[PDB]
Amino acid sequence: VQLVESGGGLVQPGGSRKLSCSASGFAFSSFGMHWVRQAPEKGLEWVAYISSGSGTIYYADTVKGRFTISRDDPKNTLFLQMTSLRSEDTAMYYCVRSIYYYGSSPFDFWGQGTTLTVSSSDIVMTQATSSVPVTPGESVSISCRSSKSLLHSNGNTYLYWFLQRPGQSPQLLIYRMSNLASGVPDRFSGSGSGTAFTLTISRLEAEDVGVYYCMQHLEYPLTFGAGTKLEL
Amino acid sequence: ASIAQARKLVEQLKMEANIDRIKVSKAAADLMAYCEAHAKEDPLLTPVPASENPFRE
Amino acid sequence: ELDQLRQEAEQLKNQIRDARKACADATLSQITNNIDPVGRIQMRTRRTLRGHLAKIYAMHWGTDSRLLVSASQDGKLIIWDSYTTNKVHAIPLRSSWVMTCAYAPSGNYVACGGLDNICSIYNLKTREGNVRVSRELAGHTGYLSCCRFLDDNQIVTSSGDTTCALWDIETGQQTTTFTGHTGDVMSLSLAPDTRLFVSGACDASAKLWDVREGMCRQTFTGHESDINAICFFPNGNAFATGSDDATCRLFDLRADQELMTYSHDNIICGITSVSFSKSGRLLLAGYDDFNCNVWDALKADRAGVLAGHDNRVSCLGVTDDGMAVATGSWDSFLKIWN
Amino acid sequence: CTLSAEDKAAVERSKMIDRNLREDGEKAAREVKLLLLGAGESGKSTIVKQMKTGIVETHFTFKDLHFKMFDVGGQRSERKKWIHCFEGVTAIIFCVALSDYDLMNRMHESMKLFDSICNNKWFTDTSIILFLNKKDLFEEKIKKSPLTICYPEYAGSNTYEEAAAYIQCQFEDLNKRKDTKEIYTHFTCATDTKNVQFVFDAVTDVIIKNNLKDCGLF
Amino acid sequence: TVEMVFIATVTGSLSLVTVVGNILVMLSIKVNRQLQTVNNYFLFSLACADLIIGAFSMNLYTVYIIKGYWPLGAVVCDLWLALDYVVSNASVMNLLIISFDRYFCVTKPLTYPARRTTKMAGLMIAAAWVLSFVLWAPAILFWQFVVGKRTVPDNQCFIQFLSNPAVTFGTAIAAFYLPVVIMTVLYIHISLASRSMAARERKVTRTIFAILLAFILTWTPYNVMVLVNTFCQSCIPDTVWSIGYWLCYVNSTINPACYALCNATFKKTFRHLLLCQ
Ligand SMILES: COC(=O)N1CCC(N2CCC(n3c(=O)n(C)c4ccccc43)CC2)CC1
Repeated sequence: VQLVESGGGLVQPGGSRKLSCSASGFAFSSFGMHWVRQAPEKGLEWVAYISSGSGTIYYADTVKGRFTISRDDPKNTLFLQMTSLRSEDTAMYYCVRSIYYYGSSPFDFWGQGTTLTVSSSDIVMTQATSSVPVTPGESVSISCRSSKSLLHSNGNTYLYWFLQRPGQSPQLLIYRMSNLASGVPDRFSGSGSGTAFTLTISRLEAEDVGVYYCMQHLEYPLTFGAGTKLEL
Repeated sequence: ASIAQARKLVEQLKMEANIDRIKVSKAAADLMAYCEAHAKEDPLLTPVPASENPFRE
Repeated sequence: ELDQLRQEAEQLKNQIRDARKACADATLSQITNNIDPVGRIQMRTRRTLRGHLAKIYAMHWGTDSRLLVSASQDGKLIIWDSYTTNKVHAIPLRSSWVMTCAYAPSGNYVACGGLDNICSIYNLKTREGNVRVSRELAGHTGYLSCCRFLDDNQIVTSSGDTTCALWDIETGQQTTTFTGHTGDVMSLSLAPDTRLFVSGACDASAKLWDVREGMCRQTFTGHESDINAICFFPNGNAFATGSDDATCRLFDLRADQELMTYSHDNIICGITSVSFSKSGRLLLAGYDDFNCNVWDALKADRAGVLAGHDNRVSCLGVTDDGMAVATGSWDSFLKIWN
Repeated sequence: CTLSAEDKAAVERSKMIDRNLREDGEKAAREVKLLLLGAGESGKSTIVKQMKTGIVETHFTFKDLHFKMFDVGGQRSERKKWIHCFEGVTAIIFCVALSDYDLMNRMHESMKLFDSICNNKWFTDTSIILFLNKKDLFEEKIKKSPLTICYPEYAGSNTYEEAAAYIQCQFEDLNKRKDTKEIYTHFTCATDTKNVQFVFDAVTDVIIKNNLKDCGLF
Repeated sequence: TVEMVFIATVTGSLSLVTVVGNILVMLSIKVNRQLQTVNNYFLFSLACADLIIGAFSMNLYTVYIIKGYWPLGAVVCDLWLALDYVVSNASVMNLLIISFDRYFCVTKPLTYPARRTTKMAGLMIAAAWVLSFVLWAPAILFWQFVVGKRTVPDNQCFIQFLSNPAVTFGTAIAAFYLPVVIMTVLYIHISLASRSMAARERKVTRTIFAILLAFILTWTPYNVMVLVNTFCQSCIPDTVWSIGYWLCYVNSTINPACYALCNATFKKTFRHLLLCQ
């Protein structure tokens, strides 16, 4: 039910580390796990993927052949070993859990995560809004954009929405387009059509503020979005 | 049960006999009027077109 | 005067039989003349579910009509998927002997029951994803034959003792205990408005119950062997009854009589599962001679034969909208017809 | 392939589940299932206790072979509507008490139940491991009273060996089929230790028969 | 002549019934759900080998008896010579493995099925096939290259190495005699250990002796009459050596029948496979 990613700090560039996230309180074997990092002020970057039983593994473009990720099912930990860290891979990482079946909700819970510092044909997603002012109570909507039509022939359109409160791990809100994650109020409602989507908020409280990262899952490497900062 | 089985059975039959029973000539025409009011909404009855069939492949 | 009491009860039974005879006006077959016959029915296999490793005993559909639930001989309750051929879950039951399965109309819970005399309800939409026992309902003496979900908190049951009970998932003790039968009860089907239901006991009689009041409402005799399956007409005012006499019978609620008999000389083996197709014009029936039927529910003549199994068909049921039929035979295969 | 990214992982999970069921079926199909029918409260408790609600199982392993004794006699319902669930059991351990011929007599009731369960169409090739207990009590009661009281067909003497042979022949003649199935009798008692050994021998015999039938050598 | 045409027609009918039996027993393991058993992969391999034999061996060999002399080419005869005596040996070791499997099942009624898996059977069948291949195909080429010439005329072409007794003895012993000796002792032991109902104990011994007798009736006489060639080389004319070798094909003819008639499922679903098409 909780994930804590540990291991990290200030290693010299080109070094080597292995990360860990001690899963405790869910079906670690049955839930696929990912790794998502965050730069000091940039957007979220997809990194890796392990399926149930390590049957299928995917990597990002900037880590293919450099990073390696594996699961230790008996030990309830998951490892992301690193080789030849550049000066452009400084980030505080997130240990993501996920699940894949009809009606599932991937990326539901995201670990608090640990930091990591080192000294010195993509599905585009442009979130044009940035630091949009909003008054508490009024209804606003977060815009989104893409290039490849996410309306697959199998009906459902794979695209997600991840709110992030400041100094907090991001959480799933809309596990598809026009759905609702568990424990997420009905005030939020995905409302889109085709290759331009919006995230309606009925009446924002004093707590549902932050950046709303919209991420597509149609095809790897799971390009994220630039996010939309929210204000007072 | 000779104690109260007879009494409970006879009261059960009273409650099952005092009910209202309409004639079959209408109690079956009502059922008739339902099948013909849902002919279109019956993919099995008429051959469902191959375009919308969700089980082809 | 107990002899007088039982003879008076018998005389009242004769009187109600006479009233039923008087209430009769014609036959359903006579009424349904001058109506277009359904004709030939060709229903090819569209999917096959080759996941099980033993016999298959029950089946149910979700509201969206895309997820199957299959009770096996080795306890391996599987939640299949319809459009594709996958396995959303695989639930290892505690007792391998399971004779029923029910998938809740909300898509959350699923129930199973068998010789253990205990109905176990599994939860699916759980954080820390793993199917877990939400409640082990206990209180029945005989075996368990069929369970159906009224909602996410109430569930009905037809057990091996001469009782049918309405349970409570929150507090595992029964709310009501329906008892009017003699001999074990094999099947039951809820109303489309979840207000009434009938249970078919082996005493060749079906009873109309009422969940709120708890008292039996109507009785339905007219058979020669034991009832094996029942499913209400989509109208909600009729119900077919499976048999061992190979005689499906469509009863009714306002005339209280028996409308039609779907019996032919060629068929002699018993019936296992009867499910009305949507809109009601087709009455499916899983026979024992490795064969189903597509009985025309208004005209006695059979519409088509539905046979692709190599062993006894044990369960079947139409989709919610009426897009497909899911047979589960005593082999390890479920066949999705359309 | 035209399969989306999530559907591909769904198919992978489905294949993993298929593997899990295949492994479970492999590990569980070799296991040995011994249905226990007969007359309750007549030695069932004793025979169960010898080897270390509704249906109750008993998973005991002897000489490296996992057994499952299914005590279903306590079901107390229609025996013909749930008996078909027990097709494919490797054996049916029947149980008779040699003293229960002096209590419609219960001895002939047990005979009728035995005939019905042997001649049932669901069990035509499955063997039956007949048990006979209360040896000492039967010896006392045959020293006390004759066997003719319950047996009108019997005409011999009230000697223990002759009566035991007569009971063996009687209970091994009520089967209408002597070719597709066998009946292993055993005059056990209350204080006994070799019942598990005899059941192991009988189950080796029946598993050899099953292997021969599967291989087609028969 | 017209009589020879009729003889060829009846031989072709025998080959046709052989090949159709082989295919109808081959597809059963894959088209039947309950036949997906590891105990049937060995019969599947036997059926595949018999299908290859039915496809090529008897017809390309009756080509040899159109009028007495082989018309086809030397390369064609070498290919046949290195293929037929590999597929027949593959069938022989198929029967050897089936006998080993039956003996393991009766001796270890539970330990062997517990330990044995699909991978073990598959590796065993591959090892047997490649063993037969490497012990019977390259030998002809090796010996013909050693001699450098062709002491076997193309017109009546047969196995290269018979004039040397030692090599043909040493290959025939491991091809036929050792498998026979192993099979007979295994079958005696299985008959003794199936004692367990006494009447059917002897009845199954009857048929398990009948199958061994059939094997010794089909393959032994040729491998007993060719064993004098190394020193007789003048015993009988070629065309009756021909029938003595041809008799070795009724084994492949009767393998599907003689291994499907005793089983219950094989004698039951052999019509159910075709009833529902
Ligand atoms: C009166 O006998 C003789 O003088 N010989 C001289 C040598 C000759 N030669 C060619 C055929 C060879 N041969 C075959 O072709 N087949 C099919 C055989 C089958 C079994 C054994 C030998 C076979 C034998 C050696 C035959 C005749």
